Amino acid sequence: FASKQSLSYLDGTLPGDYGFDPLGLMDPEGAGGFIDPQWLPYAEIINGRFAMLGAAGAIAPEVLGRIGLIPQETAIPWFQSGVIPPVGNYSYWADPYTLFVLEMALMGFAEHRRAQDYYKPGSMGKQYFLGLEKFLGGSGNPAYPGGPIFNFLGFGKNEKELQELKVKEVKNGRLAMMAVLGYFTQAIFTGVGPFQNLLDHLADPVHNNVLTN
Amino acid sequence: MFLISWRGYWQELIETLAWAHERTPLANLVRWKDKPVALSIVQARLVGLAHFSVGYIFTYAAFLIASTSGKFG
Amino acid sequence: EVKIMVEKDPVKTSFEKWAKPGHFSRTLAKGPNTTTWIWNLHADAHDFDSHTNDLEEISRKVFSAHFGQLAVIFIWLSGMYFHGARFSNYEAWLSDPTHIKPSAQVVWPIVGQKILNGDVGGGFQGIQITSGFFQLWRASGITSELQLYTTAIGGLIFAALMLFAGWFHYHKAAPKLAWFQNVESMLNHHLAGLLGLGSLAWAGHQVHVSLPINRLLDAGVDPKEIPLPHEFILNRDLLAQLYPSFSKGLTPFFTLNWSEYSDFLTFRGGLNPVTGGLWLTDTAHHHLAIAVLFLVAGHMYRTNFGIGHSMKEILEAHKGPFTGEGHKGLYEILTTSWHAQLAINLAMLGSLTIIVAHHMYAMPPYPYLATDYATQLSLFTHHMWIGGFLVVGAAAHAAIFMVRDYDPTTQYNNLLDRVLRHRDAIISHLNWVCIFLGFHSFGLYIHNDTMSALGRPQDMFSDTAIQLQPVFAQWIQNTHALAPSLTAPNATASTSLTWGGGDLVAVGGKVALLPIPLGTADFLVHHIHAFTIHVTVLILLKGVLFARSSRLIPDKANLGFRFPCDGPGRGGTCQVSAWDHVFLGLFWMYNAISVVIFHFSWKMQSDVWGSISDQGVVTHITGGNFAQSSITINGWLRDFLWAQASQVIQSYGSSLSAYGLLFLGAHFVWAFSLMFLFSGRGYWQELIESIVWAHNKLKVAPAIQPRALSIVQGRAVGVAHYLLGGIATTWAFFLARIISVG
Amino acid sequence: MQDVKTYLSTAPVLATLWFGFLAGLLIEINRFFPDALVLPL
Amino acid sequence: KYQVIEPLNGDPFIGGFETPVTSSPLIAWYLSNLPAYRTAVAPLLRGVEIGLAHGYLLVGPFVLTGPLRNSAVRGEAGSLAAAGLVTILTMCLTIYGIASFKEGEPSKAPSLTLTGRQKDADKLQTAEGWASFTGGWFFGGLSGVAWAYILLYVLNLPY
Amino acid sequence: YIGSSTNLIMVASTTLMLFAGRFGLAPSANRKSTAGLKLVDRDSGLQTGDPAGFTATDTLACGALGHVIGVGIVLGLKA
Ligand code: CLA
Ligand code: CLA
Ligand SMILES: CC1=C(/C=C/C(C)=C/C=C/C(C)=C/C=C/C=C(C)/C=C/C=C(C)/C=C/C2=C(C)CCCC2(C)C)C(C)(C)CCC1
Ligand code: SF4
Repeated sequence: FASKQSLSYLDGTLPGDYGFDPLGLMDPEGAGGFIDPQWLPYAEIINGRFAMLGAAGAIAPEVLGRIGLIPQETAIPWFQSGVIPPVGNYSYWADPYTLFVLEMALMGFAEHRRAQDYYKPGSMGKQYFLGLEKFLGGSGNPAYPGGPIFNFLGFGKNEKELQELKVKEVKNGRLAMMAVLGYFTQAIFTGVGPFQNLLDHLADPVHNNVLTN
Repeated sequence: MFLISWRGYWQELIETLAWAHERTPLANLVRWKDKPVALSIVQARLVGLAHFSVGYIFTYAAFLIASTSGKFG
Repeated sequence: EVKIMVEKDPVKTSFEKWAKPGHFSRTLAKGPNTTTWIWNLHADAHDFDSHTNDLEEISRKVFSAHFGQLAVIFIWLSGMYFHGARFSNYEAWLSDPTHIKPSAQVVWPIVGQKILNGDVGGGFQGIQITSGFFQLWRASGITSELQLYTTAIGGLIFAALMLFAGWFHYHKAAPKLAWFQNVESMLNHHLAGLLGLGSLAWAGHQVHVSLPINRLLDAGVDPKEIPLPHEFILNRDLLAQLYPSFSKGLTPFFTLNWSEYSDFLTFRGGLNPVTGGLWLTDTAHHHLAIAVLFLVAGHMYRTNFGIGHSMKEILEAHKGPFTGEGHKGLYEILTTSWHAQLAINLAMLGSLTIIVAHHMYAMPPYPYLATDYATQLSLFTHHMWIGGFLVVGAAAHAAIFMVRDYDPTTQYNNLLDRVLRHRDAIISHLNWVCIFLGFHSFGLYIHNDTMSALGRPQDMFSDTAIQLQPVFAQWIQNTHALAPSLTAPNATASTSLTWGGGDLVAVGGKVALLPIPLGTADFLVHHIHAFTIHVTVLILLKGVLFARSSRLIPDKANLGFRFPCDGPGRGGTCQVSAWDHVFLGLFWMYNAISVVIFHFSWKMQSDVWGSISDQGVVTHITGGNFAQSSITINGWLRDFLWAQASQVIQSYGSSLSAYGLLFLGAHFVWAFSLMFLFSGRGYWQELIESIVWAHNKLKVAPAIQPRALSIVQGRAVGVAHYLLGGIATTWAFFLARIISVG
Repeated sequence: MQDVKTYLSTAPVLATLWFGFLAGLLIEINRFFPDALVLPL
Repeated sequence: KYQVIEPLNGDPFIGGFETPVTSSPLIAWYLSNLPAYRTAVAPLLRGVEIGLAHGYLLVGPFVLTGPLRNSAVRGEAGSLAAAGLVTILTMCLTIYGIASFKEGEPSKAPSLTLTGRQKDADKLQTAEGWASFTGGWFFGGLSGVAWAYILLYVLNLPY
Repeated sequence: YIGSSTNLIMVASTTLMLFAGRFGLAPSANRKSTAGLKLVDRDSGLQTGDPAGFTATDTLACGALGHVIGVGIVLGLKA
C-alpha cells in the first residue's frame, strides 16, 4: 500500500491497486495515444499472461531432460533452439523463416480479432466467422472475454472469488515478467540455461553467486 | 559600397557617432558647424556610379597598356 | 508538476486545407489578385508565429516540422549509404587506400557527359567524391558493401518512422503548451539521455568492433580475411588476441581496479604513424569519459522528485551592483518565446561548427584523412560556411524577438534594459574599434604594396624588414609542445602535431602534419580576421539594438521587423529595419569566411602539405612562398589567384570538366546578382507596363496582374544570387585545384 | 478524392510533371538520335 | 559603493551616465587639472603648455620609423618632420579659429559648474582667445621639438 | 576481498553520505538549500514508511553521490 501516494486514480479499484506510480504514466490529465488509463491495465494483463506462458517454457525442456524423460533434443539453454541462430539452433521440420511466416499468419487472426474487440467491444460476434461461427462476443471487459470457450470450467462465479483470481493472476504475471527479464540477463553473464544457474547456485553460493564474473 | 548599402543605416550610425563626439572630454572644445548627415539617395547613386566608372576605366587602361607595351604586339 | 500533457486529435487530417493553396494566413487566403501573392505565400509559408497568436499551436507546428526535417535528414543519410554500397569503389579502396581515389557516384552516358566518369582506380569510373565517407566507414569498421546495404534500409525505416511521428504528434496526440515549457526535464533528458547515453553507446561500439577490425587493418591483413564484427562479441578470446586485457573479463571495471584497461583505454597524443589519424584506443577512452561526464551532468535541474536546481532561483541570485536587477525576468523570456531560444541555439551551434572545423584539420580523427588533401580542405570550407551562416541567423532571430516579442511592462529587470539604454555607447565604441582595426590591418598591406612597388623593399613589413612576429601564439605553441613532460605527465605526447614540438609523420609519400611556423604574414592575416569579424558584429549588433527605435524613427517597432523604408523623408530612410541589417551583414560574413578559407588553403599548401622523398627531403606543393609573398595584395593576386586558378581554367576535355563549367556558371550568377542589388522597383514596375500594353494589344493579358518584386524581395534575391555565385566559384576553384594537385 | 485532383491541378505540380515528361522525351530522343547538328531531311 | 552608475547630474533626461569612467573623484581631479580645462588661466599659457607637450612627444614616431631612419641624419629628419607637422597643425587651428569664431560674440563656452553655480565662461571660445591659443601652441610645439632633439641627438642618456 | 582497503572506502563513503537523508544534514528530497546554504525548506510530497526524512528517491541520490566520492577517493590513492 506504499512507495507512492494514491494521487487521483489509484484509489483501490483495479486488481492489484498497490498505489505504485512514481512517474505518473496513468495520470488522466494527459492521456491520449497509448498511455490512457484504459490501455495500460490491459497491456499489463496480457504482457503478464505472455510472460507467465514464456517463463515456464524457457525452463521446461532443461528441467525435463534432467529427469531423463525427453530425448537429448531439449536444448539445456533455452536459447540454443532456433530463436537465436548464431549461438546455436535446432533443425525442425521447416526453415525458421517459413516457421516464422506461418506463426505470423496464424497469429494475425488471433490478434486482429482481439484488437477489434478492444476497439469495438460488441463486435466479433456479428460477422460470420468461417466454419463454425463461434460465440466469441465481447462479454464485458476486453481483458476478460468470459464466454463458454475462453472459460472452459467457469472458474470464478461471483465477484469475490473472481477478484481474488484476478489479483492472483496479475501478481503472478508481474513475477513471471521479472523472471523472464532475469532469464534474458543472466543468459549473457553466464552462458547457460537458468536451471543450470540455479543448480550451480545450490552447489555453493560463496563461490558461485553473481559476484564471480 | 555606395550601391548596395542605403542611407537609413548610415544616418542611424552618424547619429551615434555625433553622440560619441559630444560626450567625450578634451574633444568637445572643437565643434562642427555643418551638422554631419549621411549622403543623400541620388547623391549616393552618383558617388557609387563615379567610383564604378573610375575603377572600370583605370583597371582596363592599366591592363591594355601593360599587356601590350610589355610585349609590343 | 511535471507530467505528460496531450490533447487527443486536435486537427483532423484531410485534403481540404490542401486544395486551397493559401490557407494559413487569412490575408492571402482569399486569392491572387496580383502576382505578389505567389511570392509572399512562399515568403511567410513558415512564419508560424505570424499566422496565429497562441503559443500552443505554434509549438505543435514547430515540433512536427522538426520531425519532418529529421525524416529528410534520414533519407539523405540512407541515400549516401546506399550510394556507397551500390556505385562505389569502396572494397577496392580498402585494399589500397593510398593509390585509389574515393568515388561513390557514376553518371549515365547520354550526351557526352560520360567523360565525367574519370579513372579513379580499382577498375572503377566515376566522379571522385570528397565527403570523407570512405574514411568514416573505414574508421567505423565497415568492411563490406553488404554492411552498407543493410544500414541504408535501416535509415529508410527511421525516415518513415520520423514521418509517422511527425503526423502523429500533430493529428492524433498533440501536446499542449504546458508540456513544452518544462525546460528543466528537457535539459535533464538531453544531457543524460541524448548526449550521455549516445556517447556511451558509441564508446561501446568502438571498444567492441571498431578497435579490433581497425587494428587488424593496420597489421596489413586482407579486409576479406578479417572476422566479422560479431566474432569479437561471441568470442572474448578472439578479441583478447589483440588486447589481452579483455581476458580479465568485466571484473576490473567493477572493483575500481580498471587501471589494467590501459591496452584499449589509452592516453597517447600524436597520430597513428601508418594511417595519419588519431588512435582509436584513445577516442574510445575519450567517449567513455564524455559519456559519464554528460550523465552525471544530467542530474542538475529539479523535477517532481524533490531534489535538483531550478533555473529561476539560479538566475535571480546573480544580481550585482553594476548591473541593476541581475538576470531577473530571463526565465520568462526563454519559455514564452521561441525566437529568443533560436537565437542562442543558432549562435552556439555556429560557433561550435567553427570549433569543429578548426579541430578536425589539426587532429585528423579518421584514418588516411590527412593524406587526402581534397577531403581535408572540403571538410574545413563546408563547415566554416555553415557556421558563418548560423551565426548570422542567430543575429536575425534575436532581432525578430526584440522587434515583436519584447515588452517593457515586465522587462523592468535591468539587464536587457540596461544594455538597451547605452546602445549609443556600445555601437560608438564598436565603430571606433572597427575603424582602428581596419586601418592597422589593411593599411599595412597597402604600405607593403607601395614599398614593393617603389623599389624599396627594405621599408616593408616583411620577415626580413621590420618584423611583426606574433609572440603570444609562439609562446602558446611552445607551451603546448612541452605539456607531455611537465603539465601532462601521463599523456605520452602533445595533443597535436601543429604545435612547434614533435616531428613529421608520413603516410607513404605525402605528408600528414608537422609543426606550423608563425611569422609576420600570419600576424597580418589574423588581425584582418579580427577586423572582419568585428565589422560583422558591428552590423548585426547595431541592427539588433536599434530594432525597436532610434533617433531617426522613434516608432520603428510599430512598422515591424521587415519593411523597406519610412519614406524618402528625413533626408532618406532606406534600409532602416533589422532585416536590412541582416541583409548587410550577410555580405561581411561572406567576406570574412572567404578570407579565412583563402588563408587556410594557401598556408596549408605552402607550409604543411607536400610529398617527402627518401633521406627526409620534403617539398611542399607551392614551395613555402606564403611567408614572403602573402604580405602584399599583388601576391594574393598572382601567387594565389592567378597561379592556383591555372588548373580549373584548362580542365576542359578532362574528368574535371564540370568544375571548369561551374566556375563560369557561378561567375554568371554572381554578376547576375548585381542587377537586383543595384536597381530599384520603380523602373521595373514602369517597364512592365509597356509589356502589358503589347499583351493587351493581342488579348493575352493575364488575370494575375504582373507587379514587380517588392523592395525587400529584390534585396533578398540579390543577396541570395551573390552568395550562391561567390561560394560556388570558390567551391569549383578549390576542388579543381586540390583534386588535381593533391 | 476530388481535393486530391484539385491539388494535382496546382501550378507547381503540373509544371514539374510537364517538365519531367519533356525532359524524358528529349533525353530518349538524344539517346536514340545523338549528335544531331544538321537536319537530314 | 551600492550602485555606482548614475544619470548626468542626477537628471535622467540627458544623453549619458555618471559612470566611474566619466564621473569620479580621481578622474574629475585629473581632468580638471588639465591645461585645456583650467578656465581662468590666460589662453596663451595653456596653448604654450599644450604645444610643448605635443611637440615633445611627436619626435618619437618620426625619428625611429622614417624614410631616413638608417642614416647619419637620423634624428634631424625626424625633428624637421615634427616641426612640419606642428606648423601644419597651427595652420589648421588658425583656419578653424577664423571659420568658427566671430569678433563680437561674448562666449560659446559653458558658464555653470556641476551644481549650477553662475561662474564665467571660458575665454578660449573667443576669437582673440583662440588666436592667442594658436600662437602659444605654435611656440610651444616648436620649442618642444627643439628640446626633444637637443636631449636625444646632442647629449647622453640613451633609451 | 570484503576485507580489503579498496572496498573499505566505497562502503565508508556510501554510509557517511547516507547519513544525510535521515538526519538534518546534506540536502535531500524533503530539505532544500538556499543561496546562503540555510538548509531550511521542509516541504515536499512523497510517501515513505518511517516517521520522516528518508524517502525512496533521496536514497538513490545519496548513494550515487557517495559512489562518485568513493570512486574519486579510491582512484585518488594512486599517487
Ligand atoms: C535553425 C535554423 C533556422 C530556422 C528554424 C529559421 C526559421 C525562420 N526564419 Mg530564418 N534564418 C536562418 C536560420 C533559420 N531560420 C539563418 C541561418 C539565417 C541567415 C541567412 C536566417 C535569416 C532569416 C531572415 C532574414 C528571415 C528569416 C525568417 C524566418 C521565419 C520564416 C522563414 C520562412 O518562411 O522561410 C521560407 C523559406 C524560403 C522562402 C526559402 C527561400 C530559398 C532560399 C533563400 C534559397 C536556398 C538556396 C539553396 C541552398 C540552393 C539554391 C539553388 C537551388 C534552389 C536551385 C522562420 C521562423 C523570416 C522572418 O520574418 O522570420 C519571422 C525572415 O525575414 N530567417
Ligand atoms: C573594397 C571596398 C570597400 C571598402 C574599402 C570599404 C570600407 C569600409 N567599409 Mg564597407 N562595404 C562595401 C565595400 C567596401 N567597404 C560593400 C560592397 C558593402 C556592401 C555589403 C559594404 C558595407 C559596409 C557596412 C555595412 C559597413 C561598412 C564599413 C566600412 C568601414 C570599416 C572601417 C574601416 O575598416 O576603415 C578602414 C578603411 C580603409 C581600409 C579604407 C582605405 C584607407 C586607406 C588605406 C588610407 C588612405 C590614406 C589616405 C587617407 C589617403 C589620402 C588621399 C588624399 C591624399 C587624396 C570602411 C570605411 C563599416 C563602417 O562604417 O564602420 C566604420 C560598416 O558598418 N561597409
Ligand atoms: C535503515 C534501513 C535499512 C538499511 C539501509 C540500507 C542497507 C540501505 C542500502 C542502500 C544502499 C547501500 C544504497 C546504495 C546505493 C548505490 C547507488 C545508488 C549506486 C549508484 C551507482 C552509480 C551512480 C554509478 C555510476 C558510476 C559509474 C558506473 C562509473 C563511473 C562513476 C560512477 C560512480 C558515477 C534496511 C534497508 C536494511 C531496512 C530498512 C531500514
Ligand atoms: S527605398 Fe523606397 S523608401 Fe527608401 S528611399 Fe528609396 S524609395 Fe523612398
